[PDB]
Amino acid sequence: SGPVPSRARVYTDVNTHRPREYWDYESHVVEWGNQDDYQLVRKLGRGKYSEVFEAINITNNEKVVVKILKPVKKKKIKREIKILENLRGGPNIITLADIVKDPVSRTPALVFEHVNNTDFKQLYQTLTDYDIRFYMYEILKALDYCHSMGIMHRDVKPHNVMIDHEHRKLRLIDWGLAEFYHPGQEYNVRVASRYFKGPELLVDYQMYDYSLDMWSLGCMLASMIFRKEPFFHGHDNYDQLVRIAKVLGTEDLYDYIDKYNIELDPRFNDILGRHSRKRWERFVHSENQHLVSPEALDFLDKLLRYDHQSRLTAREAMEHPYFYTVVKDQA
Ligand SMILES: COc1ccc(OC(C)C)cc1Nc1cncc(-c2ccc(C(=O)O)cc2)n1
Repeated sequence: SGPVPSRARVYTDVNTHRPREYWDYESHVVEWGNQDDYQLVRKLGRGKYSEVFEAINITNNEKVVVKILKPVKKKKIKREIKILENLRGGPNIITLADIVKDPVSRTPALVFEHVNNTDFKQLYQTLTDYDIRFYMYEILKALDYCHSMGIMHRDVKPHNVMIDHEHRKLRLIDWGLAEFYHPGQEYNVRVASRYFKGPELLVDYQMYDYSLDMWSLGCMLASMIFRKEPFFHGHDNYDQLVRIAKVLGTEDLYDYIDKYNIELDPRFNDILGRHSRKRWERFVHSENQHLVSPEALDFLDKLLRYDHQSRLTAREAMEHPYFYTVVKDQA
């Protein structure tokens, strides 16, 4: 009767110690700027719930990015906005500069700093061992910050990392699925891209936490060092867990579901089976070898765990030997 509760190991009570206004985003009143300050230059991209454009702020002639929202519940808009305001000035977090509405179509639009983002296809082929370490460290700065500020991103994946390679500059974007961590709270598991979903989402364990982001970071790392995009290539949410089980093995999977008393979907009985835990060498080849080191594999192994309580925290990850070269060079 019932699954076993879980609390974050770190930053557990951080929102509790804050004024209510910090996390109680439904009570946030939105401060609207002037839509006539911005002229759209060109469309940059389309999304599930948004279209993005380059624009000009005509008052200062600064380049800017405008995310025009497709219709979504005002609660979810206030969440993204609140989270972005709370995180403003944090390391490698995209800056929200303004918020406007078309006066006619009443469609809201978020205005962001511009990053001169480099071709993601072109970039993720040209990356040295050192680059991966450097940018991974940069992402962890953002994740430790937002986690320490009581926020889970819940959509960490390469499309949500903007890199200006020229200036060695990284920004974590798209805070539209982000949520405030409160101990006890049961969250929606229908979040994140399939290939980056953590086991807790896949087995429908709802009392998850910041450590979700650390799984998805692990998925990113794996694809970058092994030059295999995506690393876990499931055909759907069920086969996604199987693709994970064929690598981390089923023994730790069933220990996980046992520890938390998770009612496993019966559909899984058929497809999951029995699989051994593989070693990482099975993914090392001559093409990717220059990216792979003992340090990288040790690090990766400690992100990619079924049990969310057992994964590295962002701060622990930043202290790992994989990053010694990077930490020395920063000071
Ligand atoms: C050449 O620059 C681009 C080409 C395509 C593109 O596609 C988007 C749909 C990701 C974005 C950009 N550039 C930029 C530059 N600075 C910021 C952003 C940005 C994009 C999205 C978000 C968000 O979803 O919160 C926040 C910021 N985006």
